[PDB]
Amino acid sequence: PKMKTHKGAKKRVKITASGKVVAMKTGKRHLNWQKSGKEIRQKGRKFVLAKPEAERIKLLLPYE
Amino acid sequence: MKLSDLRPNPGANKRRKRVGRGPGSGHGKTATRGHKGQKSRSGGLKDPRRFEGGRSTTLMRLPKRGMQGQVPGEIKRPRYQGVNLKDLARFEGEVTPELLVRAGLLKKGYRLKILGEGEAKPLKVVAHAFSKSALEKLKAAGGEPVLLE
Amino acid sequence: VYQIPVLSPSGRRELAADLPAEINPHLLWEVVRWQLAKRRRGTASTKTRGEVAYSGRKIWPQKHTGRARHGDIGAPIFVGGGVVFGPKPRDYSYTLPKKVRKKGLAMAVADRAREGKLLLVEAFAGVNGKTKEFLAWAKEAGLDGSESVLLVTGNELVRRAARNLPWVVTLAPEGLNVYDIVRTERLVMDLDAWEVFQNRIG
Amino acid sequence: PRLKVKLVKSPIGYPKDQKAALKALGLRRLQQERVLEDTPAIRGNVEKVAHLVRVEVVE
RNA sequence: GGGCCUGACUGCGAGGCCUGCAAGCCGAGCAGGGGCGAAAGCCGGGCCUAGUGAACCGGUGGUCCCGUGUGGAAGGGCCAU
RNA sequence: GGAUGACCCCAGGCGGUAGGGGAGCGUUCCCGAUGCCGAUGAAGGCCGACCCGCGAGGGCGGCUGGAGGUAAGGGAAGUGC
RNA sequence: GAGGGGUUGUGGCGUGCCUAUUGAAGCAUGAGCCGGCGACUCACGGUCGUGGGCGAGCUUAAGCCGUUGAGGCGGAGGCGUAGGGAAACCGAGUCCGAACAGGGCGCAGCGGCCGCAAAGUCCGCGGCCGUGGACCCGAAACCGGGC
RNA sequence: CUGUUGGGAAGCAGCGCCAGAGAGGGUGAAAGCCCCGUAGGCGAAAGGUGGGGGGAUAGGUGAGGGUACCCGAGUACCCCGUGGUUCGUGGAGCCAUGGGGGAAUCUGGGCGGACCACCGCCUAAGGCUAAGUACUCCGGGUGACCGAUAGCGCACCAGUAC
RNA sequence: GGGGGGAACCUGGGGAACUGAAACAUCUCAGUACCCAGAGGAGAGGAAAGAGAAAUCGACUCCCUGAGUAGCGGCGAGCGA
Ligand SMILES: [Mg+2]
Ligand SMILES: [Mg+2]
Ligand SMILES: [Mg+2]
Ligand SMILES: [Mg+2]
Ligand SMILES: [Mg+2]
Ligand SMILES: [Mg+2]
Ligand SMILES: [Mg+2]
Ligand SMILES: [Mg+2]
Ligand SMILES: [Mg+2]
Ligand SMILES: [Mg+2]
Ligand SMILES: [Mg+2]
Ligand SMILES: [Mg+2]
Ligand SMILES: [Mg+2]
Ligand SMILES: [Mg+2]
Ligand SMILES: [Mg+2]
Ligand SMILES: [Mg+2]
Ligand SMILES: [Mg+2]
Ligand SMILES: [Mg+2]
Ligand SMILES: [Mg+2]
Ligand SMILES: [Mg+2]
Ligand SMILES: [Mg+2]
Ligand SMILES: [Mg+2]
Ligand SMILES: [Mg+2]
Ligand SMILES: [Mg+2]
Ligand SMILES: [Mg+2]
Ligand SMILES: [Mg+2]
Ligand SMILES: [Mg+2]
Ligand SMILES: [Mg+2]
Ligand SMILES: [Mg+2]
Ligand SMILES: [Mg+2]
Ligand SMILES: [Mg+2]
Ligand SMILES: [Mg+2]
Ligand SMILES: [Mg+2]
Ligand SMILES: [Mg+2]
Ligand SMILES: [Mg+2]
Ligand SMILES: [Mg+2]
Ligand SMILES: [Mg+2]
Ligand SMILES: [Mg+2]
Ligand SMILES: [Mg+2]
Ligand SMILES: [Mg+2]
Ligand SMILES: [Mg+2]
Ligand SMILES: [Mg+2]
Ligand SMILES: [Mg+2]
Ligand SMILES: [Mg+2]
Ligand SMILES: [Mg+2]
Ligand SMILES: [Mg+2]
Ligand SMILES: [Mg+2]
Ligand SMILES: [Mg+2]
Ligand SMILES: [Mg+2]
Ligand SMILES: [Mg+2]
Ligand SMILES: [Mg+2]
Ligand SMILES: [Mg+2]
Ligand SMILES: [Mg+2]
Ligand SMILES: [Mg+2]
Ligand SMILES: [Mg+2]
Ligand SMILES: [Mg+2]
Ligand SMILES: [Mg+2]
Ligand SMILES: [Mg+2]
Ligand SMILES: [Mg+2]
Ligand SMILES: [Mg+2]
Ligand SMILES: [Mg+2]
Ligand SMILES: [Mg+2]
Ligand SMILES: [Mg+2]
Ligand SMILES: [Mg+2]
Ligand SMILES: [Mg+2]
Ligand SMILES: [Mg+2]
Ligand SMILES: [Mg+2]
Ligand SMILES: [Mg+2]
Ligand SMILES: [Mg+2]
Ligand SMILES: [Mg+2]
Ligand SMILES: [Mg+2]
Ligand SMILES: [Mg+2]
Ligand SMILES: [Mg+2]
Ligand SMILES: [Mg+2]
Ligand SMILES: [Mg+2]
Ligand SMILES: [Mg+2]
Ligand SMILES: [Mg+2]
Ligand SMILES: [Mg+2]
Ligand SMILES: [Mg+2]
Ligand SMILES: [Mg+2]
Ligand SMILES: [Mg+2]
Ligand SMILES: [Mg+2]
Ligand SMILES: [Mg+2]
Ligand SMILES: [Mg+2]
Ligand SMILES: [Mg+2]
Ligand SMILES: [Mg+2]
Ligand SMILES: [Mg+2]
Ligand SMILES: [Mg+2]
Ligand SMILES: [Mg+2]
Ligand SMILES: [Mg+2]
Ligand SMILES: [Mg+2]
Ligand SMILES: [Mg+2]
Ligand SMILES: [Mg+2]
Ligand SMILES: [Mg+2]
Ligand SMILES: [Mg+2]
Ligand SMILES: [Mg+2]
Ligand SMILES: [Mg+2]
Ligand SMILES: [Mg+2]
Ligand SMILES: [Mg+2]
Ligand SMILES: [Mg+2]
Ligand SMILES: [Mg+2]
Ligand SMILES: [Mg+2]
Ligand SMILES: [Mg+2]
Ligand SMILES: [Mg+2]
Ligand SMILES: [Mg+2]
Ligand SMILES: [Mg+2]
Ligand SMILES: [Mg+2]
Ligand SMILES: [Mg+2]
Ligand SMILES: [Mg+2]
Ligand SMILES: [Mg+2]
Ligand SMILES: [Mg+2]
Ligand SMILES: [Mg+2]
Ligand SMILES: [Mg+2]
Ligand SMILES: [Mg+2]
Ligand SMILES: [Mg+2]
Ligand SMILES: [Mg+2]
Ligand SMILES: [Mg+2]
Ligand SMILES: [Mg+2]
Ligand SMILES: [Mg+2]
Ligand SMILES: [Mg+2]
Ligand SMILES: [Mg+2]
Ligand SMILES: [Mg+2]
Ligand SMILES: [Mg+2]
Ligand SMILES: [Mg+2]
Ligand SMILES: [Mg+2]
Ligand SMILES: [Mg+2]
Ligand SMILES: [Mg+2]
Ligand SMILES: [Mg+2]
Ligand SMILES: [Mg+2]
Ligand SMILES: [Mg+2]
Ligand SMILES: [Mg+2]
Ligand SMILES: [Mg+2]
Ligand SMILES: [Mg+2]
Ligand SMILES: [Mg+2]
Ligand SMILES: [Mg+2]
Ligand SMILES: [Mg+2]
Ligand SMILES: [Mg+2]
Ligand SMILES: [Mg+2]
Ligand SMILES: [Mg+2]
Ligand SMILES: [Mg+2]
Ligand SMILES: [Mg+2]
Ligand SMILES: [Mg+2]
Ligand SMILES: [Mg+2]
Ligand SMILES: [Mg+2]
Ligand SMILES: [Mg+2]
Ligand SMILES: [Mg+2]
Ligand SMILES: [Mg+2]
Ligand SMILES: [Mg+2]
Ligand SMILES: [Mg+2]
Ligand SMILES: [Mg+2]
Ligand SMILES: [Mg+2]
Ligand SMILES: [Mg+2]
Ligand SMILES: [Mg+2]
Ligand SMILES: [Mg+2]
Ligand SMILES: [Mg+2]
Ligand SMILES: [Mg+2]
Ligand SMILES: [Mg+2]
Ligand SMILES: [Mg+2]
Ligand SMILES: [Mg+2]
Ligand SMILES: [Mg+2]
Ligand SMILES: [Mg+2]
Ligand SMILES: [Mg+2]
Ligand SMILES: [Mg+2]
Ligand SMILES: [Mg+2]
Ligand SMILES: [Mg+2]
Ligand SMILES: [Mg+2]
Ligand SMILES: [Mg+2]
Ligand SMILES: [Mg+2]
Ligand SMILES: [Mg+2]
Ligand SMILES: [Mg+2]
Ligand SMILES: [Mg+2]
Ligand SMILES: [Mg+2]
Ligand SMILES: [Mg+2]
Ligand SMILES: [Mg+2]
Ligand SMILES: [Mg+2]
Ligand SMILES: [Mg+2]
Ligand SMILES: [Mg+2]
Ligand SMILES: [Mg+2]
Ligand SMILES: [Mg+2]
Ligand SMILES: [Mg+2]
Ligand SMILES: [Mg+2]
Ligand SMILES: [Mg+2]
Ligand SMILES: [Mg+2]
Ligand SMILES: [Mg+2]
Ligand SMILES: [Mg+2]
Ligand SMILES: [Mg+2]
Ligand SMILES: [Mg+2]
Ligand SMILES: [Mg+2]
Ligand SMILES: [Mg+2]
Ligand SMILES: [Mg+2]
Ligand SMILES: [Mg+2]
Ligand SMILES: [Mg+2]
Ligand SMILES: [Mg+2]
Ligand SMILES: [Mg+2]
Ligand SMILES: [Mg+2]
Ligand SMILES: [Mg+2]
Ligand SMILES: [Mg+2]
Ligand SMILES: [Mg+2]
Ligand SMILES: [Mg+2]
Ligand SMILES: [Mg+2]
Ligand SMILES: [Mg+2]
Ligand SMILES: [Mg+2]
Ligand SMILES: [Mg+2]
Ligand SMILES: [Mg+2]
Ligand SMILES: [Mg+2]
Ligand SMILES: [Mg+2]
Ligand SMILES: [Mg+2]
Ligand SMILES: [Mg+2]
Ligand SMILES: [Mg+2]
Ligand SMILES: [Mg+2]
Ligand SMILES: [Mg+2]
Ligand SMILES: [Mg+2]
Ligand SMILES: [Mg+2]
Ligand SMILES: [Mg+2]
Ligand SMILES: [Mg+2]
Ligand SMILES: [Mg+2]
Ligand SMILES: [Mg+2]
Ligand SMILES: [Mg+2]
Ligand SMILES: [Mg+2]
Ligand SMILES: [Mg+2]
Ligand SMILES: [Mg+2]
Ligand SMILES: [Mg+2]
Ligand SMILES: [Mg+2]
Ligand SMILES: [Mg+2]
Ligand SMILES: [Mg+2]
Ligand SMILES: [Mg+2]
Ligand SMILES: [Mg+2]
Ligand SMILES: [Mg+2]
Ligand SMILES: [Mg+2]
Ligand SMILES: [Mg+2]
Ligand SMILES: [Mg+2]
Ligand SMILES: [Mg+2]
Ligand SMILES: [Mg+2]
Ligand SMILES: [Mg+2]
Ligand SMILES: [Mg+2]
Ligand SMILES: [Mg+2]
Ligand SMILES: [Mg+2]
Ligand SMILES: [Mg+2]
Ligand SMILES: [Mg+2]
Ligand SMILES: [Mg+2]
Repeated sequence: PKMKTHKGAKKRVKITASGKVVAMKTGKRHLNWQKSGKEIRQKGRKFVLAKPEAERIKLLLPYE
Repeated sequence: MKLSDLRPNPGANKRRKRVGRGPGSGHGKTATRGHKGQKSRSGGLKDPRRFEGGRSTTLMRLPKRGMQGQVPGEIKRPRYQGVNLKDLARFEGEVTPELLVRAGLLKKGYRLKILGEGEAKPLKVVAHAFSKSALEKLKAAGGEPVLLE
Repeated sequence: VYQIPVLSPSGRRELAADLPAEINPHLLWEVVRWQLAKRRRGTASTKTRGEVAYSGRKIWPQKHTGRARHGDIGAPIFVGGGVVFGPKPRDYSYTLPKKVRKKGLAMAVADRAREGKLLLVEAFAGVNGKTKEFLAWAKEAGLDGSESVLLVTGNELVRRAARNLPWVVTLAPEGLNVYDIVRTERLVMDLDAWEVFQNRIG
Repeated sequence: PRLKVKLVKSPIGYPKDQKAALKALGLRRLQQERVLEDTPAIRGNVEKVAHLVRVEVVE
């Protein structure tokens, strides 16, 4: 049978044009009142996952 | 040329790695598997693309983001695939999404949009949309843009 | 442009023909592999421990008999049990790229051209469906019988005649395939067949 | 494609209308170069002042 | 100790420390509108190093992005919590 | 060096479990084969102090056996205890 | 029949095999001996590498025709040709933002138009991954319908 | 066909012949021409089949005008409990229905993913319907299928002996 | 006229658990195994109170594709039009 796309990944992650894996920053879902705006602000951005982890999530997305 | 003269190139048909066939091969006994544990078992090892020994996985600790959709599923709306002025120099006279579909440039059931990367040709170009840059190069290289619905 | 010799009722003339200049011996191998592979029947079969006719009883208890531990006698470690990775019915066919086989068909014919072993004919004289009748024609045509021949013609009478000599493979032109072109030492064709051949390699 | 136009011969002594065609193309100086479109209008002015002009085709 | 104040900013962030990951940390300078200062400047909480919890699921205030024939709505998304 | 393994010289490396790579031998089958070996003796068996190969192995010869076997070069695996 | 084969008196040296282990001749595991059976495979999908075809294109699936160990047709569809954005949307850009700021993620062959090469894609081959019992043998057990 | 070697020729040698047949198996060893076959042809009084050719029957058939008679009931519909669908209570429609309530006959009713309007699609609560699809006890054809520990459990008096 | 039989195949009526989720309960295995009733050479389905956005299509079955898409999911394992 053909492989199935991992729907947990596809809802958290996007493969870029060269093939980096990019997600949202962790750490601002709650408990934000005493966080400096620089934390709130920098975590509202996207980052590139480290290459080892980046290439496991990519295998979970064989049809993109 | 005879039949017996037919052979492949070198490397065209490599032989396989037969394990478990004895000492002098390199893969005797444990068949390159090491000693004990999972993985060395028939069927062993959880999907190592995903599994991390029980702790919460690198994937699952990342947050979700975006519209996922909901039943009854995705919403049918017009969709556009763009084609550049460079991807038009091969033609003469007119260009329409039908002719662009035969070429292997536009995908069926997609509306046409012209994008501005490349040289503009004096072509009469029927399309569903044009980028501002694609319009300027076109309406200023001798060609006729035909916007349609 | 190779110069193919044409046999005629009105004289050995010649006829310029455009076949591939250089042959790719690996490509002709790739076509022949695929021909000989998609014809494989794929009917080797064995039975798995689950497909074998014994029952699933545990033959003796797990512990305390002093013998080995076993389960059912269908296990492949038993004589008469299942076989582990025995063959099952397989489809060995695969879609060799069209352009590849189209190329191999032109390159295989080209090799015989680049050898003086390709000979085109307009018709076959006193041959109307009898093996003697073809035999005579083959004598007048140089084709004594000291060399294997592919006979490519849409004339069934001609085909019926030669198809039984050990040194002759007969074919309708729609059947032209590189394996048979390689199998044989020479190659004879109709201008009706040459005309078709030109159609297919374009 | 485009048009790389070199003006190599002075308009001096040529008709007033040939002199204005130069000015339409934006060519005002000897050994000056303007890359233009290939509009039949733009081309005709290049074809009118053909004898004073050397033309490369780009794109 | 005092006087005026709210930078316990908003939009970004070169470059680093630390580091298996994910985190954690430090950060010049730019723009918006400011506080204090004659000014040089300083200010994106606290002498520093503990006072904390990924994601999932939901709540609330915005935004007006999607809205299953069409306009709306239901429900989501995004920003903040 | 000569000229792309055309072979010769010179120099240096070559303990090894897990494991990574490389080059080969052998087994059954297919094309090669309407061929070719074969009763003046096939396959298999028993010997061998003989030949080739680093080796796995391949020859050769004598006995047994009495009807099969199968090349160069490729192809596929129920392929080596 | 200047050698070799058999045998072995004496001298010298010498702790079986496999498995498991930091470490076994080990007084740790397995094996009486012999012959035969006995364990890393296949499908589809993936990801690399590699051998070829074509190359901004590559390729068909089911079928239909043909063959009767003959190939062909079929372009539906799939991958590629553009990305950025949750999306609307814009597009060689785009997103955050008040910004023409900063930033994230993106955007450009070799020799004389010929010749070679290449994105890519197709098929073969090989390593490895996913799904399947997935290297083979082995439970104690759970469940169903019967005896 | 003959000669030769041999227990035996189909081997080897000589001179031929057939081929729409040179697939394959036999025959004392290796046979196109010895045998059984093969290529190509022919065949059914009787039973079964007959989806194809023909015939027969059943059957099928208008146009405006008025009338508002009919158009499938414990049904639609709604609320409760569930199942089905990719849909796990979700914004949860659709299809089905165990319980309660309970219509209308085209100006009727159902659907287009809560609901409302608009615009459309369709005519529920009666039934039947080839073909293309599945399977292999059975028969035949073919294997880069097994070759007696293999291949079915059984090549043999095997679902037997025990 | 029924009754009973038939290797698989079919429909309907009932309907598990191991296992997977590296524990487990929703979920998974799976409407699978099995039981029962019935049908045949096939069975089911079938002539729109359909689809669903095409101002469109036109019974049903079956294959390829669409597509591991849309979505479903202790948004876990997975499930999947
Ligand atoms: Mg599956
Ligand atoms: Mg995303
Ligand atoms: Mg959280
Ligand atoms: Mg938030
Ligand atoms: Mg808080
Ligand atoms: Mg703080
Ligand atoms: Mg702050
Ligand atoms: Mg704050
Ligand atoms: Mg911070
Ligand atoms: Mg912000
Ligand atoms: Mg991947
Ligand atoms: Mg993948
Ligand atoms: Mg896809
Ligand atoms: Mg191989
Ligand atoms: Mg292998
Ligand atoms: Mg190897
Ligand atoms: Mg050994
Ligand atoms: Mg070995
Ligand atoms: Mg190795
Ligand atoms: Mg080793
Ligand atoms: Mg090993
Ligand atoms: Mg061992
Ligand atoms: Mg092991
Ligand atoms: Mg290994
Ligand atoms: Mg390996
Ligand atoms: Mg291992
Ligand atoms: Mg391994
Ligand atoms: Mg081990
Ligand atoms: Mg160990
Ligand atoms: Mg270990
Ligand atoms: Mg071990
Ligand atoms: Mg260990
Ligand atoms: Mg271990
Ligand atoms: Mg262990
Ligand atoms: Mg290990
Ligand atoms: Mg492994
Ligand atoms: Mg590992
Ligand atoms: Mg598993
Ligand atoms: Mg396991
Ligand atoms: Mg834990
Ligand atoms: Mg989506
Ligand atoms: Mg079998
Ligand atoms: Mg078996
Ligand atoms: Mg078994
Ligand atoms: Mg089984
Ligand atoms: Mg069983
Ligand atoms: Mg059984
Ligand atoms: Mg039994
Ligand atoms: Mg059993
Ligand atoms: Mg049991
Ligand atoms: Mg049992
Ligand atoms: Mg015991
Ligand atoms: Mg004992
Ligand atoms: Mg025992
Ligand atoms: Mg025993
Ligand atoms: Mg036991
Ligand atoms: Mg057993
Ligand atoms: Mg027994
Ligand atoms: Mg057996
Ligand atoms: Mg087994
Ligand atoms: Mg197995
Ligand atoms: Mg394969
Ligand atoms: Mg023949
Ligand atoms: Mg022949
Ligand atoms: Mg031949
Ligand atoms: Mg032949
Ligand atoms: Mg034939
Ligand atoms: Mg023929
Ligand atoms: Mg033929
Ligand atoms: Mg030849
Ligand atoms: Mg002048
Ligand atoms: Mg003047
Ligand atoms: Mg002058
Ligand atoms: Mg004038
Ligand atoms: Mg104070
Ligand atoms: Mg003030
Ligand atoms: Mg940085
Ligand atoms: Mg880091
Ligand atoms: Mg900290
Ligand atoms: Mg300022
Ligand atoms: Mg200031
Ligand atoms: Mg002041
Ligand atoms: Mg100042
Ligand atoms: Mg600052
Ligand atoms: Mg959870
Ligand atoms: Mg939330
Ligand atoms: Mg939420
Ligand atoms: Mg609100
Ligand atoms: Mg809107
Ligand atoms: Mg709106
Ligand atoms: Mg709407
Ligand atoms: Mg309104
Ligand atoms: Mg909202
Ligand atoms: Mg909400
Ligand atoms: Mg050296
Ligand atoms: Mg040396
Ligand atoms: Mg050394
Ligand atoms: Mg070594
Ligand atoms: Mg060594
Ligand atoms: Mg065989
Ligand atoms: Mg043969
Ligand atoms: Mg002989
Ligand atoms: Mg003899
Ligand atoms: Mg043999
Ligand atoms: Mg021998
Ligand atoms: Mg050696
Ligand atoms: Mg030997
Ligand atoms: Mg002898
Ligand atoms: Mg012998
Ligand atoms: Mg024989
Ligand atoms: Mg042999
Ligand atoms: Mg062989
Ligand atoms: Mg060989
Ligand atoms: Mg294989
Ligand atoms: Mg085996
Ligand atoms: Mg091998
Ligand atoms: Mg061995
Ligand atoms: Mg001696
Ligand atoms: Mg001695
Ligand atoms: Mg003595
Ligand atoms: Mg001694
Ligand atoms: Mg001793
Ligand atoms: Mg001693
Ligand atoms: Mg040993
Ligand atoms: Mg042991
Ligand atoms: Mg141990
Ligand atoms: Mg121990
Ligand atoms: Mg002891
Ligand atoms: Mg002892
Ligand atoms: Mg002990
Ligand atoms: Mg011991
Ligand atoms: Mg132990
Ligand atoms: Mg013992
Ligand atoms: Mg014993
Ligand atoms: Mg014993
Ligand atoms: Mg013994
Ligand atoms: Mg043994
Ligand atoms: Mg393997
Ligand atoms: Mg297998
Ligand atoms: Mg594969
Ligand atoms: Mg693959
Ligand atoms: Mg692969
Ligand atoms: Mg090609
Ligand atoms: Mg094509
Ligand atoms: Mg995107
Ligand atoms: Mg904005
Ligand atoms: Mg910017
Ligand atoms: Mg930018
Ligand atoms: Mg090329
Ligand atoms: Mg390629
Ligand atoms: Mg891998
Ligand atoms: Mg299993
Ligand atoms: Mg399985
Ligand atoms: Mg197992
Ligand atoms: Mg495996
Ligand atoms: Mg249980
Ligand atoms: Mg129990
Ligand atoms: Mg229990
Ligand atoms: Mg019971
Ligand atoms: Mg005699
Ligand atoms: Mg005779
Ligand atoms: Mg003779
Ligand atoms: Mg024949
Ligand atoms: Mg036959
Ligand atoms: Mg024969
Ligand atoms: Mg014969
Ligand atoms: Mg015979
Ligand atoms: Mg005899
Ligand atoms: Mg013979
Ligand atoms: Mg023979
Ligand atoms: Mg014969
Ligand atoms: Mg016949
Ligand atoms: Mg007959
Ligand atoms: Mg007949
Ligand atoms: Mg009729
Ligand atoms: Mg009527
Ligand atoms: Mg009624
Ligand atoms: Mg009711
Ligand atoms: Mg309703
Ligand atoms: Mg209630
Ligand atoms: Mg309800
Ligand atoms: Mg469902
Ligand atoms: Mg459905
Ligand atoms: Mg439900
Ligand atoms: Mg469900
Ligand atoms: Mg629902
Ligand atoms: Mg429901
Ligand atoms: Mg309803
Ligand atoms: Mg009425
Ligand atoms: Mg109405
Ligand atoms: Mg009404
Ligand atoms: Mg309804
Ligand atoms: Mg409704
Ligand atoms: Mg509807
Ligand atoms: Mg609606
Ligand atoms: Mg209406
Ligand atoms: Mg409808
Ligand atoms: Mg009605
Ligand atoms: Mg009805
Ligand atoms: Mg029916
Ligand atoms: Mg039917
Ligand atoms: Mg049969
Ligand atoms: Mg049979
Ligand atoms: Mg055999
Ligand atoms: Mg026996
Ligand atoms: Mg047996
Ligand atoms: Mg025997
Ligand atoms: Mg056997
Ligand atoms: Mg039997
Ligand atoms: Mg039987
Ligand atoms: Mg038996
Ligand atoms: Mg008996
Ligand atoms: Mg009964
Ligand atoms: Mg019955
Ligand atoms: Mg059933
Ligand atoms: Mg049922
Ligand atoms: Mg029960
Ligand atoms: Mg369970
Ligand atoms: Mg359980
Ligand atoms: Mg579990
Ligand atoms: Mg577990
Ligand atoms: Mg447990
Ligand atoms: Mg459970
Ligand atoms: Mg459940
Ligand atoms: Mg299962
Ligand atoms: Mg289920
Ligand atoms: Mg059911
Ligand atoms: Mg049928
Ligand atoms: Mg039927
Ligand atoms: Mg009706
Ligand atoms: Mg009706
Ligand atoms: Mg419908
Ligand atoms: Mg319509
Ligand atoms: Mg209708
Ligand atoms: Mg489908
Ligand atoms: Mg698609
Ligand atoms: Mg689900
Ligand atoms: Mg999720
Ligand atoms: Mg699931
Ligand atoms: Mg399910």
